[PDB]
Amino acid sequence: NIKSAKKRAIQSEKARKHNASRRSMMRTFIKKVYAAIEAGDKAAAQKAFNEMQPIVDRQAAKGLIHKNKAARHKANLTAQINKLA
Amino acid sequence: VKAARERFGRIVQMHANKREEIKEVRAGDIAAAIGLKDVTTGDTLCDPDAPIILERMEFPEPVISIAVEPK
Amino acid sequence: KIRTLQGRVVSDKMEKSIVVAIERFVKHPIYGKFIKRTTKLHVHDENNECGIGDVVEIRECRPLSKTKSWTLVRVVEKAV
Amino acid sequence: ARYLGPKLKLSRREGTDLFLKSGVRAIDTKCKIEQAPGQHGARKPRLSDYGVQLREKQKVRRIYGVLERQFRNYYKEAARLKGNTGENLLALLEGRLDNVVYRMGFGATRAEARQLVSHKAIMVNGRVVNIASYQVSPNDVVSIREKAKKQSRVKAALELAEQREKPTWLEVDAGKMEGTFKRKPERSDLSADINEHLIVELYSK
Amino acid sequence: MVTIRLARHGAKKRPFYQVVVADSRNARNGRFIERVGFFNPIASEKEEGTRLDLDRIAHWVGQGATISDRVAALIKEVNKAA
Amino acid sequence: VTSYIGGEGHNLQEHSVILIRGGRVKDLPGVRYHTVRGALDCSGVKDRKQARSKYGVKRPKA
RNA sequence: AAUUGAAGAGUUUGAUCAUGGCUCAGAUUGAACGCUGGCGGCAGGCCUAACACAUGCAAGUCGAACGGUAACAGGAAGAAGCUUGCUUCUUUGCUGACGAGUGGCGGACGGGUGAGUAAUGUCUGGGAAACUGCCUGAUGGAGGGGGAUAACUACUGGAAACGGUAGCUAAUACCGCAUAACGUCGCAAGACCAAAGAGGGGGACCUUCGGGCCUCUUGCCAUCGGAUGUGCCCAGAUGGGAUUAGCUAGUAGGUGGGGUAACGGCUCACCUAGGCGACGAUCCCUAGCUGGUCUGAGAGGAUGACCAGCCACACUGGAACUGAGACACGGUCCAGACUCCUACGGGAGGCAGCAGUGGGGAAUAUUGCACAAUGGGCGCAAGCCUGAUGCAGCCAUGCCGCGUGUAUGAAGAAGGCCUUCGGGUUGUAAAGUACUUUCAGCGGGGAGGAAGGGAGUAAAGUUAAUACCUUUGCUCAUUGACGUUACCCGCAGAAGAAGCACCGGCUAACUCCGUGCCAGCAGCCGCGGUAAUACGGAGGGUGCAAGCGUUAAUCGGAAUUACUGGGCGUAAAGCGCACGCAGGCGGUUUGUUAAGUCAGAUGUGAAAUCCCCGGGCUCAACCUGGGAACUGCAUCUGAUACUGGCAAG
Ligand SMILES: [Mg+2]
Ligand SMILES: [Mg+2]
Ligand SMILES: [Mg+2]
Ligand SMILES: [Mg+2]
Ligand SMILES: [Mg+2]
Ligand SMILES: [Mg+2]
Ligand SMILES: [Mg+2]
Ligand SMILES: [Mg+2]
Ligand SMILES: [Mg+2]
Ligand SMILES: [Mg+2]
Ligand SMILES: [Mg+2]
Ligand SMILES: [Mg+2]
Ligand SMILES: [Mg+2]
Ligand SMILES: [Mg+2]
Ligand SMILES: [Mg+2]
Ligand SMILES: [Mg+2]
Ligand SMILES: [Mg+2]
Ligand SMILES: [Mg+2]
Ligand SMILES: [Mg+2]
Ligand SMILES: [Mg+2]
Repeated sequence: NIKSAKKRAIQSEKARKHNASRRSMMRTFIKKVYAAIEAGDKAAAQKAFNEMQPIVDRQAAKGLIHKNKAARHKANLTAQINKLA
Repeated sequence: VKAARERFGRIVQMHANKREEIKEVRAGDIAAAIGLKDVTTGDTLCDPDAPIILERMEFPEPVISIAVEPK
Repeated sequence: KIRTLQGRVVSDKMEKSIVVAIERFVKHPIYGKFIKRTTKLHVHDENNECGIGDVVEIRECRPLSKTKSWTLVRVVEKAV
Repeated sequence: ARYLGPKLKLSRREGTDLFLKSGVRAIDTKCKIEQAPGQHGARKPRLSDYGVQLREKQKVRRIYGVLERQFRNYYKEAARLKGNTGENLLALLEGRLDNVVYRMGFGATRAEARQLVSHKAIMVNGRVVNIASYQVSPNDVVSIREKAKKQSRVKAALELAEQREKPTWLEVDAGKMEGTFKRKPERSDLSADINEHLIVELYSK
Repeated sequence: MVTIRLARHGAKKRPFYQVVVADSRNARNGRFIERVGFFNPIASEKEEGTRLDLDRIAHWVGQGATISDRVAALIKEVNKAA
Repeated sequence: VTSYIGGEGHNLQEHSVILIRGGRVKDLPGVRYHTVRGALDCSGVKDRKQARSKYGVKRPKA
C-alpha cells in the first residue's frame, strides 16, 4: 500500500513457501515414526527415529521449529519406541 | 461592512482546469478565499489601518413569490 | 517456611480433586462489623487422601486444571 | 488591572482618609469627608454584620490599591503560611514593593510609587525590578535609579514623606536615595482601627 | 537495549532534563527503569547545575546499558579519572 | 417544549430558530426554559438600556 | 518544617415551637451563550457521530552484504567548435555517488482512539512450568562443497492496475557435507544439531599481478550467564438490577495420547459425575482500570480531559502468514457495507497518525516552521528518515502578572440629577497646570538553549610498520526552527487601551420620572389595579474588572441515606398475629489453639501530583533539588486480654 516497504510482503512470502515445504517434510518424517509404533515394528521405529532425529534438530537450529519442540518429539517418541518395542 | 475582521488562509485561483493554490494575491487580480467565516456578497475586504467601504453593486430585487411547504 | 493455608473440606467425590473451603473474618470496609468470608478452592490431593469434612493444610502451586492450582500438604482431624 | 477612578470617593465611603491624595495639603477636607459618598451619602444606613465585614476589607484593599483576585490570593497565602492568618495578610501587603517604595518616601502616594516601579525607575539589590507587586525581603535594598535621581516628584515625595510618621523596619537615605528593608514589620508596628479577624472572618464563609 | 538518556522535562524555552535509565523503545518522557541524575542547561552560574550518580551509571553500564552522545559529554566533563 | 420569551416585544414566529436557555417562570407552570434574546433568529429588546447583556442589546454607539 | 481543621440564611403560620422539602452564600469547569475586550507569560482546546472523508505529509535506511549501472558528479582504456590547461561532446563503473533489483535491519517503536471489555482487563500482594531482537560477560568454533533466482536480456498481453513466456547472474539470499559439547534426546552406553563474510592500511616473499600474505576494525555460528521485554498462575479489591433463581457436555475431575516458548480441557479417546450459585451464579442494563482530578474539617460524595502506568481497538466480521516479537494503525487473505478510477474488458481505497473539509452540535484550532535541541530507525561514520519532539499560528478557554497614567487643581465651573427654591449631589471628578513613559510604536545593540561533529596536528595506544584504526590534548574553519528571541539602550507624546452585573428582603448599594394586575420582573418569598427604592428610562450608588453576567454541571452547606452522624404514639415510618430454616448475636470457669485482634521487623506501595524547605525564570503563574507523604498490601517473628475454633465443666 503505497509504502514501498511492501517489499516485505513479497519477501515474507518467499519465506512462507520455504518454511512450508521444509516444515512439511519434518512432519511427514515424525509421522513415519508414529506409524511404525502403530504397525508394531520395533526395528522400523528405532530405524525411523534415527532418520528423523537429524531433521528435527537441524530445523530447530535453522529456527523453523525451535529447540524445545525438537526435544519434545524425540523425547516422547523415544518414550514410546521402547515402551513395547 | 460588517465590523469584524477575517484572517485569510488558503487561497485558490481557478486556473483553466485546476484549483491552483496561492500564498499571495496582488491588486488587479481575482481569486477565492477558502475558509472565510462570515463574508456575504457585497462586502469590502480592506486594510485594517486604512478602512474603507466600497460601492457594492446592487441587489436586483425579486419580482415573484410562491409559498412552499416541506412535503 | 512455606506459605501454606488451613481450611476445611467441602465435597469429596472427584478423583484426586478435593474442594477446600477457607473461612476468614474481615472488617466491613464501611460499617465495621467483622464478617465471615468463605473462599473456595479446587485442590489436588494425590491418591484420594482427604474426604468430606476434613480440615486440610494446602499450598499454592503450578496449574493442574481449569481452576486447580493447589495441592495439600497435611490432613488435620477428620471424622464426623 | 488598576482602579483609575476618583479617589476621595473611595475614602469618603470608608469614612476616613486613606492617603490616596497624600500629595501635599489638606490631608482631607476639600472633599467633604463622609458627608456625601453619593447623593444619599449624608445618611446613616445602619448596615448589617455582613456590612462592616465587607467595608473593613474594602478599606484594606483600597489602602494598598489591590483588586479582588490578588487580594484573595494574598488571603490564601497568609492562611497557609505558618502564623496568625490575620496579621501576615498585612505582612504580605506591607512587603509589597510598590508599598515599600512609598513607605520610603520616593512617592507622595502609593499610586505615584506604583508609577515609579512600573516605569523601571526602581532597583532592588542592583537589579531593576519592574513589577508593582514584588514581595521584598529583609536586607534587600530598594534604590532609585541614577538615570532619574532626585527629580521633581521624588524630591517632594521624600520631603512630605519625611514629614510623615517615619517608619521603623526600614532605614532610608535621601542623598543616595536608598533604603534597606531591615525586616518584616510586626503586627504591633503598624495599625489604626484596621481589623483582620473581619477580613478573615469574611473569607472563611 | 536499555539506555541512559535525557528526558526533556523543562517548560517551553527553559528545558530541564532528567537523565534516566530506560528500554530504548519507550517514549523519551515515558516508561523508565530508574532515575540516575539530571542536567539543567540554564541553572545559572549559581551553586548547582549537573548531577550524576556516577556509581549507578557505572553499574548499569556494567550490565550493558548504553549512553547518549549527550549523556557522554555530560559524564566526560563531570570527570572521574584524575 | 414550551419556552418563555422575556423582555418588551419580540420578532419570533412559526419558523424562528432560537436558542433555549433553562430557567423557569413560576407564573407559568410547565414553562421551564427561557429563549435567550439576541441569539440566532431572536432579536434583542429594542430600545433597552439597562442590563443589556441579558436581552441581547448592544452598546449604543459611544 | 511537611493531610493542625468543622459558620449559616430565606421560605408553611394571625403568631409559635417542631418536622420537612424547596431555595441561597462557596469552591470548581476541556465549558457555552449575551454584552464587552489592551498586552504578556505558562497551560489548555471535538466532551456530540468508534459519522463519512478531497489533498499533502506521519517509515525508512545501509554501496563497509551482492550483482550493478538509470541519472548526477569527477576523472578519461582521450575527443572539437579551437575559448591550449580555462570549456562541452563520445566513450570507460575507473572513483565519488546512486534510480530500479536481490539482501540486511526497522515497519510489533513512535502516535491516535475508548468502540469492546463489570473482570478474557485494571489495582494490590504473591507464584512457576516460559521465551526474549538489538546491548552486554565468558568459552570455543569459524572448514570444505553444491543448486538456484530477482535484477538483466529477448519475444509478448493491459487504458490502467499489473504483468506473461524463454534464457542468463551475484552475495552475509538458499541447501547439503564436514566439525559436535559445558548443547539436545537418553539411566547410561551411545546417537544427533550450526556458521559469512566485509572493510582501512601495509614492509618483505610474491602471484594467474584479481590479490595471495600481514595487520587492525567489524560482522557470522554455538553454549552458559547478565540486562531489558513478554507470556502464564493464585488471593483480595475493582458498577447497578431478584419486577433476573437457578446455571453447567469439554461441562467438573481423572487416566493416557497430542499440542505450546511454557503450566493447563489447550485438544482428543475412555473412565468417574461432577463443577457453579442466595458470600448473588445465571441473565439483563451501564462502563476502559490506575496514579490521580474536583469537593469536603474528616469520613465521604462526584470524577478518570490534559501528564504518567496498564489494557483494548485500527472501515465491519473473520483468518492466518512473515518474524525474537503481531494474529500487525498507514502488511497479507476471505467476506460485508461504502466510495473512487476505467478505453467497460477491469482496477483501487479505509485520518480513532498531523493539518484539513462536510456532517452532527450550545461548543473545541493552522491544509504552518524545523530536525537546531532531546529522543527513535537504519549506518563504521558522514549522514538520511522522524506531523515523536522542538517551535510558531488560532481562541480571554483557564491561571498569573502588567497597563489603560502620577501629582496638582474650588467658594466646589458648565451640564445632568434631587430640592422643603436656601441648597444638595455628580465632584478633585472634568477642564486647567506641573510630572513620569511601563506595555503597545519606531531605531539601535545582543545573551541562552550548542553539547557535538569536521579538518588538521603532537600521545610506549596499536602493529612488521614511522600505515590504517582508536583515544586524549591542542589548533583551525563551522552547526538554531523559533528569530525582528529574551533582555538592555535611545526616540516622541497622556499619548493607542473600560467594560459587566446589581441597588425590596435573603444581600453591599435610593431617588425622580413613565407606567396603572397593563407593559413587565422573578434563584426563593414576592412586585404591578395612579404618588412602584421590585416593572421601564434617568440621576446616583454598590460589586467585579479585561472581563462581567446568564445557563449547564460536580461537591458543599444537606446530620436531607445519619460508619463517622438520623428516625418510626400523634409529623413520613412497627409487618394484623405467631411459629420457624439460613443469618446475626450469645451466660459462667479452666485448659488448649492463635483465625480475628495487638506488637516488631523486612520487602513493596513507579515517576508525576498534594504538603514541607530550598533553588531558578525581573515577580507571579510556571519550572526545579531534597524531604515528608502514599494512612495500603504482603511476609516473617512475637503477644494471648477480648472474639472465634476445639476440650472439659
Ligand atoms: Mg487580572
Ligand atoms: Mg539502492
Ligand atoms: Mg552436519
Ligand atoms: Mg494428558
Ligand atoms: Mg503427554
Ligand atoms: Mg464503552
Ligand atoms: Mg456523607
Ligand atoms: Mg476490522
Ligand atoms: Mg515463523
Ligand atoms: Mg489508517
Ligand atoms: Mg453547524
Ligand atoms: Mg440592602
Ligand atoms: Mg407614580
Ligand atoms: Mg428598575
Ligand atoms: Mg453529606
Ligand atoms: Mg430523620
Ligand atoms: Mg403517621
Ligand atoms: Mg401489631
Ligand atoms: Mg507516588
Ligand atoms: Mg478463648
